[PDB]
Amino acid sequence: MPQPKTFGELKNLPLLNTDKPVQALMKIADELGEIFKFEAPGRVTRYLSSQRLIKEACDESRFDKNLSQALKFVRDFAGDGLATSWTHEKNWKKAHNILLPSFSQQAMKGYHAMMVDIAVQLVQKWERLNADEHIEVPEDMTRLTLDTIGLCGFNYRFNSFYRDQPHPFITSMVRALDEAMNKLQRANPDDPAYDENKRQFQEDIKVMNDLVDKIIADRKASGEQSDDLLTHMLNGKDPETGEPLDDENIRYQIITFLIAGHETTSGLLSFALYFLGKNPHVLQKAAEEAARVLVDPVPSYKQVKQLKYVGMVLNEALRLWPTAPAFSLYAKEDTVLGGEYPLEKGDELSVLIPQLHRDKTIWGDDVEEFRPERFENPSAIPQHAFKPFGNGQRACIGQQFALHEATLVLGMMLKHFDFEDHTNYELDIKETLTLKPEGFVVKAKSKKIPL
Amino acid sequence: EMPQPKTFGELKNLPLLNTDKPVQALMKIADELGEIFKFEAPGRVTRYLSSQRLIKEACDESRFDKNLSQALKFVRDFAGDGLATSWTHEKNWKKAHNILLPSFSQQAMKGYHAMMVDIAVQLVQKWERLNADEHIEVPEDMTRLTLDTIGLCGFNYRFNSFYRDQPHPFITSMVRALDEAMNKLQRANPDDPAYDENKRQFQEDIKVMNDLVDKIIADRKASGEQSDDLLTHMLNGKDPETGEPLDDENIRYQIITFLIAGHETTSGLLSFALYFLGKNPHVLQKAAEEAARVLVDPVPSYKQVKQLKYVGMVLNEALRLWPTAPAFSLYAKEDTVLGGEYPLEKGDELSVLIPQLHRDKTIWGDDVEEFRPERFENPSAIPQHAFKPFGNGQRACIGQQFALHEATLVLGMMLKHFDFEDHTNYELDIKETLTLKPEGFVVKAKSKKIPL
Ligand code: HEM
Ligand code: HEM
Repeated sequence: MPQPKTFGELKNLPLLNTDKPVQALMKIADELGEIFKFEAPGRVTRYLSSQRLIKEACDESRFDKNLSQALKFVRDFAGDGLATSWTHEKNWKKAHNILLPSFSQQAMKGYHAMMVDIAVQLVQKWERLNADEHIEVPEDMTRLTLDTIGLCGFNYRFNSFYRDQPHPFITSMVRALDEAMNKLQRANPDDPAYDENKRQFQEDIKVMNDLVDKIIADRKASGEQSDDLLTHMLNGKDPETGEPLDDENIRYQIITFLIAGHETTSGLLSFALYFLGKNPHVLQKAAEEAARVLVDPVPSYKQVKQLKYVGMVLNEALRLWPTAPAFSLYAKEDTVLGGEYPLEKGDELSVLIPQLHRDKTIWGDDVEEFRPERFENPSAIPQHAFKPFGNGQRACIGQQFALHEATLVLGMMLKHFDFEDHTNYELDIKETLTLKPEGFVVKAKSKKIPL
Repeated sequence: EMPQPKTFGELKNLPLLNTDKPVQALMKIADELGEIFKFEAPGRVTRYLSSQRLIKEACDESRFDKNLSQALKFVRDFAGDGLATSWTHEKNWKKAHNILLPSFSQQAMKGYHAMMVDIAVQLVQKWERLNADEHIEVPEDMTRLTLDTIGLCGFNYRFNSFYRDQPHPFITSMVRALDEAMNKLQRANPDDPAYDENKRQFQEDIKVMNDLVDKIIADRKASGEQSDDLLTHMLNGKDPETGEPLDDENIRYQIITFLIAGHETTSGLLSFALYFLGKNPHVLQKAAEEAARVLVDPVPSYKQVKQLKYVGMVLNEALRLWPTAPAFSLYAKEDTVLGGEYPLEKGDELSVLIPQLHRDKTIWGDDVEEFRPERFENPSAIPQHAFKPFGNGQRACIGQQFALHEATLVLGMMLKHFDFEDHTNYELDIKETLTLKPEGFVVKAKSKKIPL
């Protein structure tokens, strides 16, 4: 098995002590090919980049989801919510079976009006800018995604478009996430220099718990029904066990939806806008469809489904820069990968999604080009070639939500504005637990079509 | 011989006005001493008038003209020779007055109505989107509304106050400049080194205001675009005599002036009206009934606002009790005798104590402290010069029709869309700056769930 340079006891870990480790790992995959071992003190994984090997890794009879160290640190505040649970934990399957119907394509009809509410706020914000002003794209997309998941998730208004400083919940959550990510690159975590970090982390957990627990207790005392995930979780019983989720787990799911959904979806929107700005022919076609389809003052659910080319633009953005760029698996039993590489029970694999998505044997030689027409016939894409939403029963439960949100909002953005890159921005991909184009800014020129 | 409260050696009457609520203190002195009293401080002197009898003489423009109070003189450092801080004799006063009058008529409000609705909808949506425990800071939100409305109607510029915690830098500088000008009134040793930073900041703030407004004027002139705003009217309007428009510098001073003169007075009014409606359930029910009956469309039309008669009366009664620009100052143009009793010399100052005028029991009856909008039901029955919240004559508020159209629209919409409750049992605290407002007034709104 190929492997990058080791540095004594540190092994390969110094190669990930960099602001952009996924990008560095893509460069290693370029050098070493479809599979390479990566060792850190007390752990080992194997990074996979080819569809050939990844299709085996996605065999659920042979491999199951592993909790990466990142996910283990996020569990300190996401608990046994869906994303940070082992498949064999009772609350994983229970929450999965209760929630799956609230996340179907059908269920998006019920969330659509709340998604529209926030999308209109975003458009109105941009319509109201003066000639001298510009848009901070990822910052505004994140205000939108957070507010949308707040409203659809538990009928709560963070009111991000009314503030300079976010709602305290948002500040704590973002800072909690940031700390969990920082712990991955922290060699002496019990050194006194991290006492303040630990104190702040605990304060932030309490801020998130107190708000979400209060909203759950308020809802239960009032008896009111809403079109939100909270109502579904309070009323739902798991078909298998016959049991509903307990209040603590419900809190963890709410926190989980916010964490799992906000930056991934924000990143996607930002990357799509960036690529449209770089590809005028693609832009013209997307904007033509938006104008033809979105004939009403606000989009209907059905109209969003008819934005086919906008959908293709978003898939092509996820091809190039899948915003949750890696997931981790373990071997359920001893097995041989690719007819060549023996693995033992418990051995870890890591899927490098951006590298999968550039497999020339699948996509052709033009893998760096932005061409949404690649997705024109989706039944022609081989199985396990395109995995921005992970795999199998542990795939993104929020896939339909994300894509409905992104299509709606991108359609509306294209219908209402022309966008200019006033700065000749050079793409800078910031890595947190997700990917986004840092510092991406534009100016909008309104088409003056009312809402 | 003129009443005067007790004097204390060189300090004169100044030890009796040791307060940041001088208008309220002066009302108590008027209660004791009556319709007219002299008030001396070291190095100044004026005569406070409280009766309609005397104030009607003071409002004789052949005998008295507007005086620039010390407050107005400090405001002139950044409002320049705009309308509010000019002497009636300054060439730019008469020139600007004649150019701008048609842009402020009742008829002209038809052209501003859509922009006023735009900001009013943003206010209503902000309140609709609050979570249940949240509350409203009334004067703060009313000021966001009035500032943004004058920005949009004045020079088609969006301060976007409902998108922010910290205001647009222009607003921050303007508010801080106003605050400094007010602070100078109570400053002994103004050239002490401890005020160097104040002076530096004041100059920075003037530059911030001038640079933005000058830029917007130059942008407008380069683009050639016409708008429904005061800036378009000032660029095109010509003085009949000279054939000239206002120059670019004066246009800037008028823009700064509209913001200063209009924002807090109108915001105060709205805030006082809401406060009084909360204290008078009978009156509230009647106002809200009219709002529901009149405002039958998803947004108000201009004609509907004109039909909000009782809402208009509520606002006039709020201006009766707490006129938000509470004083104006006059000087004697020539030697003259006031009220057949009090000789005045050329240049002598009078100050109209408007809240005290508005409590003249010989005019309004004994119930002057009650909030009764029905007092205004037949406005032809109110004696001349009895009700002056917008000042007097040619130097009266040019923005009167604007203010009242704004306030009526917004109060109608507020009553249509929400019930309000005072979750704190707030005690009225009337802060005095250049204007009056109910400081700290907070409420919770319960939506009626009527869409926009
Ligand atoms: C473009 C947007 C998004 C992308 C790219 C994305 C990607 C992913 C990926 C790759 C996984 C699997 C992770 C693993 O195997 O360890 C996942 C899981 C998950 N995602 Fe997303 N996601 C997106 C949006 C959302 C949204 C909007 C929500 C919720 C509203 C959400 C909720 C979840 C949840 C709950 C899981 C865990 C599911 C389970 O294991 O049962 N995601 N997502
Ligand atoms: C309830 C709201 C308002 C009240 C109570 C009010 C009151 C007054 C008063 C009492 C004066 C005379 C000051 C003096 O004699 O020294 C005045 C002048 C003025 N007001 Fe207002 N005002 C209001 C709203 C506005 C608005 C909205 C604007 C502009 C859009 C405005 C612009 C002016 C101007 C330019 C003057 C100076 C007029 C001149 O001397 O030629 N006011 N106002």
